Parts: sequence; structure tokens; C-alpha cells
Amino acid sequence: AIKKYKPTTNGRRHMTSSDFAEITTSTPEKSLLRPLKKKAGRNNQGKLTVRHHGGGHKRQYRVIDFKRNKDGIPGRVATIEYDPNRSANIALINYADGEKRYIIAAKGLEVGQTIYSGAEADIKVGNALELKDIPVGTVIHNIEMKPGKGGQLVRSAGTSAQVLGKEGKYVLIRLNSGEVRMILATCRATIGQVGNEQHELINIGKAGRSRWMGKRPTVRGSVMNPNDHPHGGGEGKAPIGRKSPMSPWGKPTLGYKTRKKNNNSDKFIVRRR
Amino acid sequence: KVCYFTSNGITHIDYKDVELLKKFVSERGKILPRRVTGTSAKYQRKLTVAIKRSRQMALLPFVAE
RNA sequence: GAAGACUGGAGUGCAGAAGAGGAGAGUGGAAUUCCACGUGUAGCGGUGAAAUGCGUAGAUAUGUGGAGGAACACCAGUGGCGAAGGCGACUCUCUGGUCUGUAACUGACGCUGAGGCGCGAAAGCGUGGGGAGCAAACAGGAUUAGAUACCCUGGUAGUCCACGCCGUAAACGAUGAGUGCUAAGUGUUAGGGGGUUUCCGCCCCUUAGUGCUGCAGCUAACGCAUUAAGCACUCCGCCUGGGGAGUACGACCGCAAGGUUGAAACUCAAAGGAAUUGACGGGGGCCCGCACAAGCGGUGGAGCAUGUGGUUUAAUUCGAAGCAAC
Ligand SMILES: [Mg+2]
Ligand SMILES: [Mg+2]
Ligand SMILES: [Mg+2]
Ligand SMILES: [Mg+2]
Ligand SMILES: [Mg+2]
Ligand SMILES: [Mg+2]
Ligand SMILES: [Mg+2]
Ligand SMILES: [Mg+2]
Ligand SMILES: [Mg+2]
Ligand SMILES: [Mg+2]
Ligand SMILES: [Mg+2]
Ligand SMILES: [Mg+2]
Ligand SMILES: [Mg+2]
Ligand SMILES: [Mg+2]
Ligand SMILES: [Mg+2]
Ligand SMILES: [Mg+2]
Ligand SMILES: [Mg+2]
Ligand SMILES: [Mg+2]
Ligand SMILES: [Mg+2]
Ligand SMILES: [Mg+2]
Ligand SMILES: [Mg+2]
Ligand SMILES: [Mg+2]
Ligand SMILES: [Mg+2]
Ligand SMILES: [Mg+2]
Ligand SMILES: [Mg+2]
Ligand SMILES: [Mg+2]
Ligand SMILES: [Mg+2]
Ligand SMILES: [Mg+2]
Ligand SMILES: [Mg+2]
Ligand SMILES: [Mg+2]
Ligand SMILES: [Mg+2]
Ligand SMILES: [Mg+2]
Ligand SMILES: [Mg+2]
Ligand SMILES: [Mg+2]
Ligand SMILES: [Mg+2]
Ligand SMILES: [Mg+2]
Ligand SMILES: [Mg+2]
Ligand SMILES: [Mg+2]
Ligand SMILES: [Mg+2]
Ligand SMILES: [Mg+2]
Ligand SMILES: [Mg+2]
Ligand SMILES: [Mg+2]
Ligand SMILES: [Mg+2]
Ligand SMILES: [Mg+2]
Ligand SMILES: [Mg+2]
Repeated sequence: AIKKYKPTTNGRRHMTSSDFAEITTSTPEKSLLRPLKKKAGRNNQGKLTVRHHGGGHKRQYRVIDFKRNKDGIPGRVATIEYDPNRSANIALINYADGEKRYIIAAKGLEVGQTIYSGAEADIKVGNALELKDIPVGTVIHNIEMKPGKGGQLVRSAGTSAQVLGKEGKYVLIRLNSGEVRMILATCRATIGQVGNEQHELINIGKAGRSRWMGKRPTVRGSVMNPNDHPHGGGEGKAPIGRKSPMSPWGKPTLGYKTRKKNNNSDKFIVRRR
Repeated sequence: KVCYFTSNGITHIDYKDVELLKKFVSERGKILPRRVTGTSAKYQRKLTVAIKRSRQMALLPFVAE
């Protein structure tokens, strides 16, 4: 659920958090950990290209199975764990062989169940199927775009997509952002909504807690100097004395569409959000 | 008039006896009021539950024609 | 008051019956909406009239399939259940009460109940899901002298679900709970006993509910009348002319809106219930009249006589003002 804190201090007045009730264990699978290093938005050349990054708690990558290409082997759910590298939780799965892999824990997944991948798998939560085998109307996640690559499309916490109809070599799908998109029928997907549905209700409550996740302060352009931002300068507080609000590099920022006007995948999108 | 069930003494209305129930429905599957078939109140209630049960298992039509 | 005794009040046992009484978990079929794909062409919708609105990126219509939410057609009945609010699709689990017969058992164990504790339509509040129709606020088009409304097209909170608050209503039978006594007639719901009868069926007696009509009696009247507003006994709540006013102050409760308790100064000579006789209604029935219809012929058109208004003048003497002045 969501845990509230009593206002014993001013920095904990409105802070809320998760109770981590669905997490089973606390020790990761040592054979599936890889190191990460913070980049802080720094570039190939050492320059700062993306700002407001860097300086948080150190983490450790643990490899997730997005491909889901182990077919015909029953797999038992062992634990449900915590992954700092993503919003959703993850579930450790040990197949009958003795091979252990991580997946994205869907809603309703619990310890003791069994999941399958392939063409004979049932329409059940956690199973992975090719889109040509999934009946119309079901709720799916972890959609992949190119066959054999791995799931890319719907992966965040508490997100879902729905199959609308099949029309030949392609399949219509309404993505989480609300657009009807057309993708191949040989791609794979996983049935069910993604797990940690309550992630969006959390109140940070502190500036330091925001700093713990690796965020640096954001300075509004209106308090900068004329050579620093198009909004800068002016005696006293000044309004946006321009035709339109501007990004730090020009290029109006309020309503101005930035998608390329000659994109190749324009024909595979039916309607936009 | 005359209660059909009481006249013939039948005291158990069952949903499997699909041939009996079809007498008390209209040509469309609607149940008929007890002031047309003349059945007594205590047995109209039993009749209505049995028809609703057997409507569910495709033994009788919900709307027919 | 104390000690005994009893069974009719009260409760238990035994045998039967009916029920939208409650909570949880599943499931079903009609229909409005949306989506995908067939056919088809220029309309669709709406009103007292019209416009906004949707439609050639091809609708309304039509056939197939899918998604999702909400309410449960016929049965349905001054029928049923519940202490009140209230409860209508189907199945299962967990549960509360009630009625009839028996006379097996205890032997007054009963009634009412200030403070207290619980339940309590709809709106509304807090955290979070869900969102098909409907729709405060709102936007546009109409209507009107104006229209911050009724009408038309959309539309958010809300209506739905989980948990926690709120504590109110024309929460009404405008009728507190318990008990006994006091003519009849007739429907209906759930039972029991008996006569006739091969069953079927008709009749009589009886218990507990639910309606109608009526005597004694009661009432200001309307009306109530074995489901009393009749005749009596026990306990509880409330009233003492209208406004100020369910207001102010104090207190308790609430996240908030608010809820419960609750006056006085001042002011008026009335406020009020029921029934009667008229009058009126953009209430309803029936009858009549050159009132309409069926006719014949005029007026309004053109030219003049003529009365009124208007207007111009020193005066253009006064009175008439739809029908009912000209
Ligand atoms: Mg930033
Ligand atoms: Mg995480
Ligand atoms: Mg400065
Ligand atoms: Mg500049
Ligand atoms: Mg400036
Ligand atoms: Mg200045
Ligand atoms: Mg007794
Ligand atoms: Mg029930
Ligand atoms: Mg159509
Ligand atoms: Mg009752
Ligand atoms: Mg004895
Ligand atoms: Mg009591
Ligand atoms: Mg009290
Ligand atoms: Mg409500
Ligand atoms: Mg509407
Ligand atoms: Mg009250
Ligand atoms: Mg009521
Ligand atoms: Mg009553
Ligand atoms: Mg009252
Ligand atoms: Mg009274
Ligand atoms: Mg009294
Ligand atoms: Mg009394
Ligand atoms: Mg009595
Ligand atoms: Mg009495
Ligand atoms: Mg009776
Ligand atoms: Mg009798
Ligand atoms: Mg009863
Ligand atoms: Mg009676
Ligand atoms: Mg009296
Ligand atoms: Mg009467
Ligand atoms: Mg009596
Ligand atoms: Mg009564
Ligand atoms: Mg009285
Ligand atoms: Mg008093
Ligand atoms: Mg007074
Ligand atoms: Mg006074
Ligand atoms: Mg009167
Ligand atoms: Mg005429
Ligand atoms: Mg003629
Ligand atoms: Mg004529
Ligand atoms: Mg003529
Ligand atoms: Mg002439
Ligand atoms: Mg004159
Ligand atoms: Mg005059
Ligand atoms: Mg007149």
C-alpha cells in the first residue's frame, strides 16, 4: 500500500512512501549482477549534454530477460524483488532445467505459479506469446517491435496495452500513450498489466530525498542573465517579454511539435494521442 | 381458472421438465401472468424460479421471436 | 419484606411453512456507447419553427466480431420481508428474524426505559480505483422588452466500487411502546381442523398478517371505527399566541460544510384548523344564440357625401371612447 508519516518534523510533514508489502526477499541473485557507474549526463567528450543529473546512491545492474525465448520449459516463480534501475519490481524465475532469469513482475504474479513461453502456452498472466497467437481484446505488456530483439514498448510500472484487431501480416495495438499502432504479427508480448501500480502516488516530501535519486536543482530561465537564457535579464521581476516561451537554446517550447516531418514509420501509425 | 398443478397434484416444479414449462410461457419465451393461466400464488412463484433457471441453460429462449 | 405452591404471561424442546431480510464469491441476457472489418450514398439530428452539432479523411442505415460500465424487460399483485432507512436477474457459502401445530420442560424469568451504545435515504467530505448512459457548475444556439430559466447541442464534479467521515428528510400512517374488553359484511397472503367427495372441487370452524365498507362510541369538523382517533391501566418523549429564531452567547462533536443544546430586549392583536355561500381558473363535462359551417350579396380597390383622430389656426365651442365612441 502507501505509508504515511506523522508530522514529527517539517521535512516529514507530507512525505509518503511504499510499504514494500509485495517484496519477498532482499538478497539478489549474485550470478546476475553487473556493475554500473554514474555518468551524470556527461558525454563521450566529457561535456555536459543532459542537465540535472548525477550524484545519487550507487546501484548495481541486474540483467532482465526481455527476449523471453526459452520455449516449452516450465518456469516457477521463486521470489519478487526490488530493482533500483526501474520503477517496476522484478521476479526471479528458475526453470526446470536449473537456469535462473529475471523478468518484469506483472500484476497478480505471486510465488509458486508457473509460466510458459511459445505457441502452446495458455492466455494467462506471465506467459509470453507471439502476437499472431494472442486473441483480440486481451491486455498485454512488454511488446517488442522487431522480431527476436526483445520487449521495448510497454515496460513501466502499472502500464498496459490492448490488442484491437488483426489485418494480415500486422496487428493493431492501442499503446499506453493512447495511439493505435500497427506492428508485425511475429513479435512477442506478455499477458497482463505491469506490477507496481501505486508507484505514481508517492510524495517525495524532501529536497534531499529527491537528491537521493540523482537529481540536481533546476534553475528557472527568468532568473538568469541575458547571455544565459532568452528569458534572462530585466530590472525587477519580468514577464516573458517575447512572442513565445523559449527553450534555453531557442526553439519555442510551448505547443511546438518536434517530431520529424518526414518520418518513415508515419504510415504504421493510425491515430495519434 | 383452476390451478393446473393443484388439479393434477404435482407439487414439485423442476427445470428439466422443459416440456411442461413451455405451456406457461408465451410464443416469445415470456412468462404469463397468473391471472391468465389461473395458477395459484404459491405455485406461480415456484414456476417463475424454474423458468428462470432453465432459461439460463439454453433449455428455453430468453427472447425467442 | 421472608418462606413456600401454581401456569395462563414469558421462554426452551418437538413437528411443519413462507419470504426482493443481510454479507461475500462467482455467473447470464436484452439494450445505449466506442472500436475493427464488409455493402452503400448525401444526408443525419432537433424544434412550436430554426440554429448550434455530426457527415465526402465518406457518416445516418446495415451485417459480422470485440471492449467496457451501469441497471435487472415479462413474472408483478392497496403482493412479501425487515425495528426504521430500505430490499426485484441466476447459483453457492456464511447468517438474523417470523408464523402454525404439540403440551414434553422451567415456573413471573415480565413491560417501559432519562443518561449510554449502535443502525440511519439523498446530497456532501478524505485517500484510491472505475467511468457506458445521465447530468449541478459551464460553453454555444434558440425564446423574450430583458431570460443570469424553462427548450436544443455538448459537458466536469457527481452518480459506481473499497475503506474512513457526515448524522439529516414531507426520516409520514403528519398517529410512542405493552396489555385486556367492545356489532357486522366482504377480498387477499402463510398455515391448522372437519363435512361431502375415487381424486378434482365446494362449504363450515380457526390462528397470524394485509385492504375495503360500516353500528355503538369519539371528534370543532373532516373523519376514526377489533390494523380506533372507542373504553381502561403502566412507563417514556414533547406543547403553552405570532415574529425576532432554531437567531446570539456558552458548551460537546466534525477534516470542512455543518450538527445537537438554546434564550432576551423589541414589536404585533392577531397567527391558526375544519367546514359554508359566492367569485375566479391560461380545470373538466352538457346545452343555446347568424357564433361557426352551407349559401347569397356587400366592405377593404377607384370617385364623392359624411363622423373621428391627427395637424394647422385668433377661434377651428363642448360630450361620446373594443364589444357597449366614430
Ligand atoms: Mg531537467
Ligand atoms: Mg524500483
Ligand atoms: Mg540575476
Ligand atoms: Mg538572447
Ligand atoms: Mg525578458
Ligand atoms: Mg518593474
Ligand atoms: Mg406460551
Ligand atoms: Mg434476499
Ligand atoms: Mg454503424
Ligand atoms: Mg415487521
Ligand atoms: Mg413443577
Ligand atoms: Mg425496548
Ligand atoms: Mg437516549
Ligand atoms: Mg451517496
Ligand atoms: Mg447530453
Ligand atoms: Mg428532524
Ligand atoms: Mg420514507
Ligand atoms: Mg400500516
Ligand atoms: Mg415530526
Ligand atoms: Mg393519536
Ligand atoms: Mg398517545
Ligand atoms: Mg396504545
Ligand atoms: Mg392489544
Ligand atoms: Mg390497543
Ligand atoms: Mg381477513
Ligand atoms: Mg372465517
Ligand atoms: Mg407474518
Ligand atoms: Mg384481520
Ligand atoms: Mg376523548
Ligand atoms: Mg372507514
Ligand atoms: Mg377483543
Ligand atoms: Mg393503519
Ligand atoms: Mg383526536
Ligand atoms: Mg413546555
Ligand atoms: Mg411565543
Ligand atoms: Mg414572545
Ligand atoms: Mg376550509
Ligand atoms: Mg359562414
Ligand atoms: Mg359559394
Ligand atoms: Mg361558402
Ligand atoms: Mg359569396
Ligand atoms: Mg356598392
Ligand atoms: Mg369629439
Ligand atoms: Mg370622451
Ligand atoms: Mg369594455
